[PDB]
Amino acid sequence: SKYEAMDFDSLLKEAQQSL
Amino acid sequence: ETEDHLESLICKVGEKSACSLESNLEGLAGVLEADLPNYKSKILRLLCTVARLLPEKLTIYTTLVGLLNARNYNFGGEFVEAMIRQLKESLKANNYNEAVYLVRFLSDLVNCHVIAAPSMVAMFENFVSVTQEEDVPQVRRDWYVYAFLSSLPWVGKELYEKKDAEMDRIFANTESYLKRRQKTHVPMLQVWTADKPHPQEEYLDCLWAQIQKLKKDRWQERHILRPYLAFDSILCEALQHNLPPFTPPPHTEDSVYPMPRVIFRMFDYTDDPEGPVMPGSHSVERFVIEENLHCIIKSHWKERKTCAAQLVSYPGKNKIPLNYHIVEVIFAELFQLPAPPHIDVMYTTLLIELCKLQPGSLPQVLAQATEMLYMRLDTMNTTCVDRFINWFSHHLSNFQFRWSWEDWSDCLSQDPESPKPKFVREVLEKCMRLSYHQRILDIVPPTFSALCPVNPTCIYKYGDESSNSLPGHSVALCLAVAFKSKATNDEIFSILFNPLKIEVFVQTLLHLAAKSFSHSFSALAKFHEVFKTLAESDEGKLHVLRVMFEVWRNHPQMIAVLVDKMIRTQIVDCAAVANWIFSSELSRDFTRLFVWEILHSTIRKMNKHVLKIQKELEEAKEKLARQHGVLEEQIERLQEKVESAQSEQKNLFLVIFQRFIMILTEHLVRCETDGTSVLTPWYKNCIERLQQIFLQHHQIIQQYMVTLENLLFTAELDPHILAVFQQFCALQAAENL
Amino acid sequence: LKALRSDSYVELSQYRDQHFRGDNEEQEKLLKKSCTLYVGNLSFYTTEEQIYELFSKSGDIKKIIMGLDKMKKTACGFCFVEYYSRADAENAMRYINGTRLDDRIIRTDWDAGFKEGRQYGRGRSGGQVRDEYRQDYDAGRGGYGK
Ligand SMILES: C[n+]1cn([C@@H]2O[C@H](COP(=O)(O)OP(=O)(O)OP(=O)(O)OC[C@H]3O[C@@H](n4cnc5c(N)ncnc54)[C@H](O)[C@@H]3O)[C@@H](O)[C@H]2O)c2nc(N)[nH]c(=O)c21
Ligand SMILES: [Mg+2]
Repeated sequence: SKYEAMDFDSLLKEAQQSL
Repeated sequence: ETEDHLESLICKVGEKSACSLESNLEGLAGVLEADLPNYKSKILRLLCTVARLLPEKLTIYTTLVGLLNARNYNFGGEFVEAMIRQLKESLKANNYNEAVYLVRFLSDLVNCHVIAAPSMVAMFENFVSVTQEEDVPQVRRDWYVYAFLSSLPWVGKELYEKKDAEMDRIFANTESYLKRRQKTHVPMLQVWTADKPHPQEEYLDCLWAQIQKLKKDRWQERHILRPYLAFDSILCEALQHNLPPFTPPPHTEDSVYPMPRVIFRMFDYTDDPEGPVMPGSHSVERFVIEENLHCIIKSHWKERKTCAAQLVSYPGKNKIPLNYHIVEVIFAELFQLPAPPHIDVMYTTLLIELCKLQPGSLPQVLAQATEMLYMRLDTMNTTCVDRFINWFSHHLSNFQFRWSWEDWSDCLSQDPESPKPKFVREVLEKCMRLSYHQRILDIVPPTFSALCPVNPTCIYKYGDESSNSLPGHSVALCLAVAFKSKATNDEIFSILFNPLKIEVFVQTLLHLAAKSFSHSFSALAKFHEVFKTLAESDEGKLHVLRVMFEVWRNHPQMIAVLVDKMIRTQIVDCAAVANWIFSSELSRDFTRLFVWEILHSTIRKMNKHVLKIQKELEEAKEKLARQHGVLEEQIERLQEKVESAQSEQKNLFLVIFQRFIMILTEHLVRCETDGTSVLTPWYKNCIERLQQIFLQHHQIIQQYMVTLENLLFTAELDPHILAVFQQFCALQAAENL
Repeated sequence: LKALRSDSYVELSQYRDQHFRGDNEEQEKLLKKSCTLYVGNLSFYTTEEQIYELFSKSGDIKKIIMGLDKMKKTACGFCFVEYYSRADAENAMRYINGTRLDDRIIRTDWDAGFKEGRQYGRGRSGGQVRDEYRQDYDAGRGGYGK
């Protein structure tokens, strides 16, 4: 549930920068 | 791991964020392309989950699917095939509320250029084609028409400009069907029977008027959020997919369709003059707004705090008096007939959470709505008045029992049995049940003491003031000592159908245990054997209830719990309670609320009892058939005790309807002789409590049709009584031939 | 979806009964199939009748056990509520928890089930331990906290 409790911007911006 | 990163990233798109909704969708669609080579299988079922479970965010996810399709044609086809697959799964499993969300999703995909409009028109004229099916329930035809009409707010403009020759054939078939529907049942489902200020319209007639006005408006509607319009350039070059020809799953006997509905309406634009203008009742904006708010509750009902935040953060593409829409949707569910979507207490705590989150706006909208409901009580459905009473009292108990009672001072001048003064009386009784008698005398103005409840103290027949000349006074004093001596059962037997033995025994036992419910339940359990002995006769059971009432008539809460306990411990039975509700000793309290709470609580016990033993039989039948002699012998004994429980169920309803028909007719002759009007306030409550029986348990009563029609509700009865029964027949007729 | 299946009011709290006979694993097992709720932060004057009226709104109540002071044997400011079905207790957990009774915010917690001796406060003075370390003055809670 580490991802589950995050903000949308945090997740979207982490996906496209990392890989 | 990265799957979890994909899921939470799909579910949270379109929430509050620094970036725009379009920027978030374009970005998210880009990362779903990258991950698609490896995770095509998982990305596919996640998008199928949100299309099924998140209809409030519909247009957000259709756009997303629209972007992926423009860039990947084979993904678009796999997704549409999965939707067709799921739409058939849902219709087969009788999940029609879930199927409309899928149809609506397929329809909006046409705006995203994923599905070709002709394919969608073909499917819809097969939907309306269900109106031509013969020997099928009206509710089946209704749903397929509803799935078509309720999708048009999103896909209406596109389907009409592309193909308007075949759309008008559909509309012509639709209008023909709507005019020949039977609306005899609507009155049982209306929260108010009055047409003013707001008519409570049958849901399909309402939707139809809404769609036709949208048509005259050139299919321009200004609420639905359409993110795909910013991606026109990207989505114009996309390749469309053709839906296969759709065949509605045939009507079987196991088919269960959604029952008819009435649109709850209590607000127009004049109720919020300063603020965003409110969409009219015949605008599709009102339909989409309420449908979405209902869906937000359906998704988040289990979490009151989250549910409120999602309602408050509801986005539109134009401003709307949102607080008024929220309150109206919440009350639409609390007053929905026959039953609300969710447990009633959920709506009380959801409104408090909303008050915490909008303390400067919502509390006064809520209060404005409470005044409106009060002022329209005259024609409010009695099942809804009950829920209004239970909510308002529970709400007040969370806000210090603070209310401007002076605003309602005009009920003090009316007949005490009129709807407004009866409402206030019931409210204050409920507030006492949550607090205590003196608290309620202090918080109400001194002018409201006539509507306050009597102080809840038992009445002992053989107390000090009692005369020694009373029959059994001597024995009553012997019992009073033996009870405090911890005497056993047989000793009490020696100290004692005989009415006096019950009277002295019950009077003394209840009097000595009156301190609390725990002591009373302990007393019944300790001397349970005694009750079963002298109360085995049916008339004995009746006399236990009669005496128990004489002691606690001023404490309605104690009566309900004692009746509940005596049923569960088999001291009395449900037929005794039914006959007790209609006895002469309760005639003065007959119209009061707690009486019908007891009766309905007894019915629910019977109904729950039958279901338990039917599941046993419907399990042993599974073991025999699934596994495959000795089991068939066990089935024969289950069926015997399914029939015996089903006949006691039927007898409970036949008693109620008999006593109802008797007290109503003899009131109709008493009015004919005296030469006076038939509509007494008492009469209104009685006839509406009869309708409540039919409405609450319509699914069980459906089994008694021929008995009811042929033996009870016949030509000989007064037209006023038959009117109620014919409404109930119209209802069950809409879902069964 | 994880969000829609979420029941954050029904999940267990950090409280565990130390007098419970067993280890943590089997107590948590009992909690997740329990129909009994612990009700805390009650006024000393709150009656069994008031608790019946409030807690019935989520289902039928099988039994209510008022918590007492082990010495004075008087209302201790808490009780237990046993439902017939667990769905009813779950609904009391979602919608009745955190609302008012006698104008006090009450807190409900899952309980392992009632056994003799649980009705008495485990505080050194006979009341609840909660009221031993209390500093503020509370009228419904019996004055100061020692
Ligand atoms: C609080 N509580 C009490 N009971 C039950 O009520 C009855 C009486 O029990 P009790 O309240 O008198 O004492 P308890 O067993 O709870 O002991 P506990 O140590 O857990 O109490 C904790 C409280 O003590 C106070 N406290 C103790 N030490 C400190 C400290 N250093 N600092 C601050 N506060 C402290 C605090 O108020 C703290 O919240 C028992 O049967 C008990 O199972 C509960 N049951 C469930 N299912 N969930 C509960 O939360 C619960
Ligand atoms: Mg019959």
